[PDB]
Amino acid sequence: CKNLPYVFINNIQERLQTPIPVYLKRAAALMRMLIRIELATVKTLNIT
Amino acid sequence: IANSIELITFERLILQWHLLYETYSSTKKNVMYPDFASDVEWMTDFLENHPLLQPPEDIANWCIRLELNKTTMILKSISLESIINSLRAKHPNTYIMHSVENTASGIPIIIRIYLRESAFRRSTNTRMATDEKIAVNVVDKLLNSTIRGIPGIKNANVVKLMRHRVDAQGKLVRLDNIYAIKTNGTNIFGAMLDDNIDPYTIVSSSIGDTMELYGIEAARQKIISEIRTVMGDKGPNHRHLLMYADLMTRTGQVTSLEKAGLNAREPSNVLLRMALSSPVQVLTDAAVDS
Amino acid sequence: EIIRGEFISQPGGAFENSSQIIIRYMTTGAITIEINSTKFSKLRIPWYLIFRMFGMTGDDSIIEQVVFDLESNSPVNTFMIEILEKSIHVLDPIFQPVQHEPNREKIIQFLSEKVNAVQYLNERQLTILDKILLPHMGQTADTRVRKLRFLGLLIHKILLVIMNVFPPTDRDSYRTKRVHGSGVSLAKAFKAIFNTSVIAPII
Amino acid sequence: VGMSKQLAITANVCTAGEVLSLKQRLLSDPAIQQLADVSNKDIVRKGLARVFINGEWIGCCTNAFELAQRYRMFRREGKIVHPHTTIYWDSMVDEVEFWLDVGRLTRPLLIVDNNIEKYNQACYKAAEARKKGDKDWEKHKIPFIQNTRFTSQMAKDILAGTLTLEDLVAQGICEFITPEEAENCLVAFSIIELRKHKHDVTRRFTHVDVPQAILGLAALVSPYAN
Amino acid sequence: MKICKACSSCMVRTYVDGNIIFRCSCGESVQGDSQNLLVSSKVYHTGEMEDKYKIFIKNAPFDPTNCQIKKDCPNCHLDYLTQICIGSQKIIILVCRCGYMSNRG
Amino acid sequence: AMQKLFTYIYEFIEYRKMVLLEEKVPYDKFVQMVLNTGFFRINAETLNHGIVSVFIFGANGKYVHHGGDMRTLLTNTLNEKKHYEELILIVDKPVLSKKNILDIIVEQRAANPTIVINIYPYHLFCINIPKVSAIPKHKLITQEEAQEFLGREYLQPQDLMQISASDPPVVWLGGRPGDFVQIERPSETAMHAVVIRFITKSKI
Amino acid sequence: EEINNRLLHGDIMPPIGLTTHDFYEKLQLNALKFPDRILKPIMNSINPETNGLFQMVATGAKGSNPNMIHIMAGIGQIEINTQRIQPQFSFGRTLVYYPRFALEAQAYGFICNSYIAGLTSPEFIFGEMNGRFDLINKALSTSSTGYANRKAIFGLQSCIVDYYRRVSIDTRLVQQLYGEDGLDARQLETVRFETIMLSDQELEDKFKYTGIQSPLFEEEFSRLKKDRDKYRQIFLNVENFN
Ligand SMILES: [Zn+2]
Ligand SMILES: [Zn+2]
Repeated sequence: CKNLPYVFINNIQERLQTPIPVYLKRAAALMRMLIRIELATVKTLNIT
Repeated sequence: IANSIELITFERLILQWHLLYETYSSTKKNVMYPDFASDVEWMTDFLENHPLLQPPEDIANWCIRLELNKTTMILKSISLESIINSLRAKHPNTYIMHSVENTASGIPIIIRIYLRESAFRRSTNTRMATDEKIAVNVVDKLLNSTIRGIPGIKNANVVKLMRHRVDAQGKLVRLDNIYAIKTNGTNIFGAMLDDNIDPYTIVSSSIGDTMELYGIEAARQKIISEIRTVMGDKGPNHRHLLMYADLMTRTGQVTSLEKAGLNAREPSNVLLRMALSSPVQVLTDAAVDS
Repeated sequence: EIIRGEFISQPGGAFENSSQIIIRYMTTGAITIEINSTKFSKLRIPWYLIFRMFGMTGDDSIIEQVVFDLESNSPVNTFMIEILEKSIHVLDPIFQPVQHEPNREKIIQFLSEKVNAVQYLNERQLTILDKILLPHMGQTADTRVRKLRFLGLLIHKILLVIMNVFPPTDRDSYRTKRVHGSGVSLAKAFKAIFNTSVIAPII
Repeated sequence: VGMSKQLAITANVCTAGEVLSLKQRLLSDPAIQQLADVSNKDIVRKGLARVFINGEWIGCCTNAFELAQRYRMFRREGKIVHPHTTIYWDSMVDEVEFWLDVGRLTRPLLIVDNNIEKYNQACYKAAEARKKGDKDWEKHKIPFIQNTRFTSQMAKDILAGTLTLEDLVAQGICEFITPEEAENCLVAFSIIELRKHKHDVTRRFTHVDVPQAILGLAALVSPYAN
Repeated sequence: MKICKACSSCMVRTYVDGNIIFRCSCGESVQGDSQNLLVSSKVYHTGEMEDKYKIFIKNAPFDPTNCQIKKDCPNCHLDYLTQICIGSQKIIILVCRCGYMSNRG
Repeated sequence: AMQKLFTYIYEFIEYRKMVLLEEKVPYDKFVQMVLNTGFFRINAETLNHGIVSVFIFGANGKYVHHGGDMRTLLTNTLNEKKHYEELILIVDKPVLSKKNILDIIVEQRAANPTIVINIYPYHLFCINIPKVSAIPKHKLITQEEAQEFLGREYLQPQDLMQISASDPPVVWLGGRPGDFVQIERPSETAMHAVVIRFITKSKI
Repeated sequence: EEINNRLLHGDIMPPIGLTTHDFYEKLQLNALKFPDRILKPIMNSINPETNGLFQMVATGAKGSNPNMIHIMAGIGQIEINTQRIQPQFSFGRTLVYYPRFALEAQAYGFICNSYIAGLTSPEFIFGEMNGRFDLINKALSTSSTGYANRKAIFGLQSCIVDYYRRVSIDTRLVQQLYGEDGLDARQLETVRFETIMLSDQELEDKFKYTGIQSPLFEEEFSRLKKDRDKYRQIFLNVENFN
């Protein structure tokens, strides 16, 4: 979830962990929330 | 609240108005039109009941006689006192005779406004317009005067609204009992100034009014909402509406999707504007402009 | 404009020429009649001039012709007069010098320019007008009173439409339509070419 | 675009009539006063009705409806008025028009005639008996009747070719109605409706039509179109 | 309005401060009486059914295209009385060829 | 209009983080001042110790209708020894249309380039504009943050979306031309959204 | 006919804002409407298992319920612009086949027949009026759409995505991110968020994992709560300006 905004940047910046723009963070916010909902510890209790 | 909000112009209450070109005063016993000669009974009475108010003697020899519709006054729940107070406050230029007091059905409510020299003397400013014609401007102004209600709102109908709201339990619950007023015109400023309305939630279908009152971002959201409404049930994805609004609000002011709008967004793009329309004019302006 | 009352008059059969007598009502309160023919083609002549040209001097009678009465107290009759009275005092931009000339001759003269030598000019323009105005009534020039009465009928109908007594004429309705065969269509182009082929050797 | 419009099966454009003869008859006959005799004040005071022929206001008459009915009867007779003349009476304004123009669509129609004059006369007699002590007023009342003069025998003759439309119009069975004169007509949409209201005095029909008449050949080709 | 006896023509309505006066292009100006004080009168009424349909009502019983009802004429005692629903107010005025006009004058 | 302006004009001062240098007066006294004098004046001090003066002009006032009266008022006020920072002139919307008053405004600004002189209609302050539902959350960012944002994006200030300095939210924020405002929009496609706009010249 | 009698006696009292004529027309229009029980006789006669027309309609392959009702039961009231056939033949008449002031519903566009039964002449005329109206509206709609289509195309032409995924017109930004999400319109599918409508207690019961007594799970649940509250606040606000 933290690195999700990097999909708008290459994987190079993700490896270097450079600062992410606030607008890109906002763009990724909705999918971050959906991932949190659908991958909650209760939901993915049997996943390896 | 909806009844209060609706604009009630003076003309809505009149039954018939007349222009008589007469002067009222105890001196010279000026004759009156024979049909309204019967007014003498309450003409002098009004002075007796309201001695503090007397003819300023600035009469311009132009007068208005207005009968009022009792049924409309009862329906709208407006009393003659409010009507005369509004008329006098908004028209200091003339002298108002309350005339007939509220009566049982059978005695018509009548009003006699006498025009003072103040308004007529101003005619010389623009043109030597005859005092007869400036008089009809005055009668129209009186007719259009707002007795009550927010200006620019023709109608106002209570409407049942559906809105969510987080309850004390923390649950989002849809409420269908909410009532609200849906007007027929647009005046965000008037609604803001008028209590009994939540000023922070006023919603208008006007893009220009929204831009003027709130700003460019509010105008952008209004454009999105209005285009979505026009689209109907089979509307496109939202991102296309976002494209439309963002382009039309790029420069900080709402711009059109037309020759004027293009010239404001891409002025230097001579060729694109030539393709749209008016190739020769665009080419001429581009050449002279270099 | 407010409305337009159009009346194409054709005498006899369809092969005779037609006169499109328009009767407009300006937003300012003026009533103008446009002959829209060879002469006075673009002249918006106020109605009261047209009335006096033909020989209608008295203004009261001029109002009467439109209202067919001058004493009845019908609300329709009354309101008509105020509309018509204001028409007299419109102060039109053109015809203003001739607007209030009691002399019949002077009224006719002013138009001749805008198109006893004066008698010839009058004898020319007035006969021309008789030929051009409401031909279906006649062209002998002795039926001028009848033409004026019918003009008043038209003014009355248009004004009644103004007051909302009646609805405007329905365009799509076939009660006011006619279907013309080949002969009518051929006669149209024939007039242009046949005259054109006849004028060409005249020179 | 389909701006084209097709004529109906029975629709037939009309030829210019002889207006001069009809105008002569109208002005010469009584009940019509020339414009010279009447005055613009006179018509309003006396409620006179103006008479138009081909759009020309020839004169005026006391009663518009009476004159229009008389001239329609003359047309049915064929004595004075050509069968193709349009006799239109306006009731919203007292006017009696007479159009003999060229280009008027015309369709034949069967004339529906009734016995209202007898119905009314018996109606008066029955009411009088009510004031009296007869108590048999009902015996005077008679049922209303409206029925066309078309007969099954005549229909067979048409198919055999013996009887033609001109002969139908020659007799009072049929007459042509233009869209102008249509405004003065109440038409039963089919013989079924005319029979259904045979004795109904509430709805009296002026003509009866064949429902197929509202379609052209191109549309009539399709079977069971309705 | 006013027509000067010298020549039939509209008298322009130009008031003098002391009292009303009328004038024409030919002169002969004549003062205005008490009745001429009123210059502009407007009445707020819906429709003109007084005479907007007056002629129509007169001819209605003689127009075959008009609807009819089975009520009785008080004067003629006919079994049928012509009906018309005139005006946006939906006023139902039964009429007979005799002149009897129910629901109205 | 006047009653709403009186209650909310002080909230505008509070939003700008200024501090009033005079004691508040009751509404009746406040209005009374408007009729007799034609204008009511509020003076507040900013964080940098600048002085902002607010002039509320009632309708049917001499200043609104005559340019000379405005000229003497502005000139005398500017000649004062206060370290002025801005001069806010609130008027009726019809006043803005009048050309003479605006000509008085423009000439005064030229005489004092360092000072900022703005004229606004009533409706800008007849409501708490930040708390309107349809107005997103505007915010001013330091020139350093905007410079970093532009550098990371290879952008120039002329390339950003433009927002007028007369925009009610910007007016309440107090941003001047050449500054950057960050807007947090509510978006349907994506829950959140953030944009940066370049403040341009105020209209009029 | 009961409404007609009410009008005859003058018992029609229009509400405020509607004239007697408009109120009467609306009342008659509401009166002339199929009871929705008209479907019962249709379904009784047809066999759903072997009726081709019914199967085509019910599977959605072609047709609709009003189609079957018109074919079998009856066409009903013709409505143009949500109103009956306004009198246009003459002053009071709607067609040459009816009196000037007719009260019967048949005169204002009510068809008691069915397509299978065979319409009469006036019913046929009314149906064709309706059809011509529909065709005219379609043609005018397309004609009006084309012009605005070209104007919009030229207005929005120069908006092209760039290497930052922004939308710009020659380096001048129009959007900080295409659609504010940077996604293709054809790569989206509707999904439901469960936490949005849940109550506080329901959300805690459903999502708060309690297997391990560690602060990390409390933090995760708090994050879920924050996201729920943000979604509510933002989209509740969208209601307040819509
Ligand atoms: Zn004179
Ligand atoms: Zn009778």
